[PDB]
Parts: sequence; structure tokens; C-alpha cells
Amino acid sequence: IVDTCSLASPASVCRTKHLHLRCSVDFTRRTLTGTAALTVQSQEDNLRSLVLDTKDLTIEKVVINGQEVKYALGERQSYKGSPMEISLPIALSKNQEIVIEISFETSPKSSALQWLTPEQTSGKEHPYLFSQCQAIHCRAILPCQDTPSVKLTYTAEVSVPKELVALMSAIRDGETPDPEDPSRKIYKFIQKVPIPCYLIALVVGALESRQIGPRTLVWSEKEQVEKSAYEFSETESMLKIAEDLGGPYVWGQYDLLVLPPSFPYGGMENPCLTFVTPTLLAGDKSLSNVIAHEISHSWTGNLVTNKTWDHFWLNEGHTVYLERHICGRLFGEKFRHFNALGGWGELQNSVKTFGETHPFTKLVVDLTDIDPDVAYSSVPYEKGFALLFYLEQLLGGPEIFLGFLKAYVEKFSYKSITTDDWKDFLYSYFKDKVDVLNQVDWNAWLYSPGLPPIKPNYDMTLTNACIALSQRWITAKEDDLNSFNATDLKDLSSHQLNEFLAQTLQRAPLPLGHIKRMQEVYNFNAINNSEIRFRWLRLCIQSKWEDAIPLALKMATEQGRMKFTRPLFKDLAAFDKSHDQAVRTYQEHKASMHPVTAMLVGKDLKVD
Ligand SMILES: Nc1nc(-c2ccc(Cc3ccccc3)cc2)cs1
Ligand SMILES: O=C(CCC(=O)N1CCC[C@H]1C(=O)O)[C@@H]1CCCN1
Ligand SMILES: [Yb+3]
Ligand SMILES: [Yb+3]
Ligand SMILES: [Zn+2]
Repeated sequence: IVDTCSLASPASVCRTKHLHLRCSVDFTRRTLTGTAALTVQSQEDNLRSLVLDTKDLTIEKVVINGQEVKYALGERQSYKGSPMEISLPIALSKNQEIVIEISFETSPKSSALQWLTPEQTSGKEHPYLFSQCQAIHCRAILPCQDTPSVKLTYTAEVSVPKELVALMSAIRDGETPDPEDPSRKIYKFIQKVPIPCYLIALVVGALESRQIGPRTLVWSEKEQVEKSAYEFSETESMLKIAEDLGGPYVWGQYDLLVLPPSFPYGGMENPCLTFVTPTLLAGDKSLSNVIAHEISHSWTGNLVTNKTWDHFWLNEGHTVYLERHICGRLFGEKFRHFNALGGWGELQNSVKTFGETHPFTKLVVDLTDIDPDVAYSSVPYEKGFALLFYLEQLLGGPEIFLGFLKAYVEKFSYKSITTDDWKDFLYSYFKDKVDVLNQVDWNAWLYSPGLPPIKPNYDMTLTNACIALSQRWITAKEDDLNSFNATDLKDLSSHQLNEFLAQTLQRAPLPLGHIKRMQEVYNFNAINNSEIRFRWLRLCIQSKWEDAIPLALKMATEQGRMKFTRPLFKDLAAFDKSHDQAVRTYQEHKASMHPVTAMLVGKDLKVD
């Protein structure tokens, strides 16, 4: 097993046990400056040097046992960054530990970070910083073994402008004035559970908090706090169900932080402090599956971890599985099946997009010379979910399968594993059903591109109305348009309306008169739910309605969640009437976008 995304010494050579980070956030220079003290344990006899990951870091010195030591930065290897070799002052025996203190400064163009000016924030008076380390961006903040095969604890002390607040993926451990500068404050943090370094996270801004359950505060700028608190009020209930399914929650606190609109993801499962998009703020709790997902990662991903990024489906497929069980416990089994079948839809769309032979449609991927950000998609989520949901049905149902899941989490808690570790444990647990397991086409499911070789069984109860209405619009001729009316939607939930649009978007384009009639009768232009609006606006642009152009450009640029921004820009580039405006809008906004999203939209548009 090789981590082909890391340049560092592997876990077979040495392992980081602990990080003590001391740093200062400088908004004038857009740099984090500090010292990273790594406690490293040798796994070999006679260890005399090691190699760390870095990306666009300035190294001031390396100190061991109170003296400076020699080190060298290797040449840059594109998105992997530059290997940093450190010469140890004394040779280590196996299991010996030493502390290496590295003084460093980040680049303003750090791939991990977005720096926001006051005008980019809600409140308009203070700047803002946030990090996004997954997959391999920790190395763009601090030198490390930037591989999920290594887990460490951490403590940190962060100096900020005293008007601001810092938070991390860790338990808050107090705040004091910075004794070396009275315009600044030092915020302290402790992470006592070992974690892969991708889970390190930092935010600095004008943040306020509100308590929403016994172990949860929501944090955001003042303007978003009230709405956040209502939107995520199911959090404690979801935590209780997740503890039922996965075992104890070991992390102490489960806080939420609602980021600025440019956050690239729906959520990031940073331990103690999940980060979420403000595009979840629909006003009705309807997008709370994203919370159920991130909660679930407190078991699958954060406790049991993929050993390399080629086995990312372990993290994500299992988390989707748990997510859908949480939402199933809250709203019913028929709803679990509705969401499962929607996810198969998403998988169809991914596979169609990539093409059925594309190597990024395999469940287990080979990321040798591939930037993980470029590979990222819903495939590991939904092909991974599909595998588990197939297996559930093959092995005697959800209760039985959930017994496996809990046992799996107990077995591999605090470790990092591969697909073969998972499959061996599946065969062991289900030793009395090996004959059923040997019916699975494991080679196709794990290692072949395209749609999986078997589709699970799905209850259709809540899906049927969606399909029916979609088919009415698809088969409608001009003389049928008058028959449609706002009453068509009266018995559809918001999740059903979203699925009606998803079904219809799969058949897009529709005739432009159909799309005009849909606005006339349903007033989808008025709906602010981000999922619904995204789909509706894709429908409109693919169906070549020029009126939708400014609406889609607005949604593409006023938020940055990659799931919405990337396909809106690609649709707008594909419509000749909006093509030049899409490229120009991207160019104008690029410097103020998140660095990952900017890179990806530029790739998508063939721009730069
Ligand atoms: N089609 C498939 N893709 C993957 C996969 C996709 C992306 C990654 C890397 C990654 C993981 C998480 C955030 C950004 C990048 C690793 C694996 C796994 S199965
Ligand atoms: O799984 C999650 C969150 C999932 C996420 O943000 N998704 C899923 C596909 C679309 C995107 C989104 O919801 O915007 C993170 C990504 C880094 C690792 N865990
Ligand atoms: Yb020795
Ligand atoms: Yb007709
Ligand atoms: Zn996830």
C-alpha cells in the first residue's frame, strides 16, 4: 500500500504522534507565521533523517534539542508541493521519539486557505480566514506527513487581532491577551483524539455563537446566527441516533460553523467543529441531510479512516449509508428509500458526465499523478452507498447490516484502513453468509468503471408523484400547457419538488414554451432553496431561456459551493447567448474566489 499523494516518509519509517502549533494570523500580509513542533516516533532502527510534505511554505529554521539542524527543500512536484528532508542530530532506535520544531510562514496563495477582505464578509468591517485541508492541503499550512495513514493529537495557540475570534477542529481551551502584543488575542485549543492531518482546521473572523443543544453551539457572523440556529436545530436529535448506530460520540463537542458563501463544499467534517455552507439556509430544515452526513463522519472517516485517498469511498460510502439511516429514523423508511433512489440518479448523472469508461468512475481509484481535487466527485459517495445498500439487501436487511456497521466502526476505530481490510472484515463478520458474498461481482463493483453491475431494489412510494408530474411535462404538447396549474404541487414536499426538477433536468432541454409555462404556473423563480433553484436554473439555461442568464450568473458568483458553481458555469458556457458573459464573469471574480474552486472552474471553462 503506497500513498501516491504524499512525498513524506511513510508510516513504516516514522509516525507523527503529536503536533504543538503556535502561530499568528497576519491579515496585512495574508500569512500564517509560526512554529510547528512535531513529536515523531521512529518505526525503524538507526533513523537519521526523514521527509515531510510542504506546499508553498517558507521555512525559517528547524530546531531539535535546542539547536538548529540541517534540512533541504526538494524541487516542487506540481500539486504535491516540495519534500522537506530533515537531518536528525542523533540516530533513533525503533520507538524512540523526538520533537522537531519547524519555524515557517505560509504563502498568500496557500492552496489550503481563503483570505477575505471586509467587503467579502457579511458585516463589512472585519476580514476573515478559513482553511480547507482535505485532501492534501494541510501541507500548504504546515510541514507534515500529509497522509491519512498517520494520526496524531494536537494542541494549538493562535494569535489574532483582538477584535476577532479563532476556532479550530479541537476543544476550546481559553483565550488571553497576547502577552507580546496588546492589539492581539491568543486563543488556545486541544485535540486529545488522534486524527489524520486533513482534519486540522482553522477559522478567524468576527464570529458569534448560539447554543442549540447540550453539546452544540452554532457559530457564524452575527447576521447569520438566528437563521443558522433554527436551520440546524435537529443536530442533537441526529447525534443521538448516530450514537445508537455507531457507538459513543468520542469527540466532546459537536459545534457547527457556517462559513461565508465561498466555502467549496456542503460540509467538512472537522472534528469538534463541522463546517457548513450557508447555502443550507433554506428556512425550513430541508437540507439537514448534510448535517446528518457530517455527524456520521464522527465515526466513518474520523474514527475509521481511509489509509490512502485511493480508498476514499470507505470514508464516503459508509457516511452516506449512515446519513440515510439517520434521516430514515427521523422521517421513515420510505423516505430513506426516496433518498437512496435519488442518489442512484446522481450516480447516473456522474457516470454520464465522466463517461462510462472513465477511470474516475471506479470505486477504488488510482491517484498516481492526479490532483485529488480534480478527481473529486459524487462517485465514491453514491457508488459506495449503492454497494452497501446492495449488500444490505443481499444479507438480510438494514437491522443486520447495521450490526456489521457498528462492529466495523469498533474494529477499526483510531486506525486507517484499505478496501481489502474492509472486505476481509465483511467476510469475517458474515462468515455464515459467505456463499451469498461470493455471488458479488467484487471486481466490477470495486475496480470497473461505469454503473455498477447490479441496481439495488428501491421503494417507489414517494418517488412516483415526482415521476408522474415530470412525465406529464415531458410528454405535454403545446395544447396541453394550459392544463398545468399551481395545484399540481400542493401535495409535494420540498424534497419531492427537487426530485421532480431532477427527473425533468435529466431529459433537458425542454421546449422553451414549456419552461416559460412552468415559471408562469409554479413561480420557481421565487424559490430560494439552493438545491431547487440550482436545478431549475440548469433546466432554464439548458432549455435556452435567455431570461435565466442573469439569475444563473448571479447564483454562480454569489456563492461558491462547487456542486452549484461548477455546473452553472459549465451550462452558461455551453449556451451561446451566455458563453462570453460566463468567461468574463469568471475572469472578473477569479482573484476573489476560493483557490480550489477558481482552479476548477478555470479548467471547466478552458480559461487560463
Ligand atoms: N471516482 C472515485 N473517486 C474517488 C476519489 C475522489 C477524490 C479523492 C480525493 C479527494 C477527496 C476529498 C476531497 C477532495 C479530494 C479521492 C478519491 C474515489 S472513487
Ligand atoms: O463528504 C464531504 C462533504 C460532501 C460534499 O460537500 N458534497 C458531496 C458532493 C457534493 C458536495 C456538496 O454537498 O456540495 C467532505 C468532502 C471532503 C471530505 N468529506
Ligand atoms: Yb540500532
Ligand atoms: Yb394535443
Ligand atoms: Zn463526506
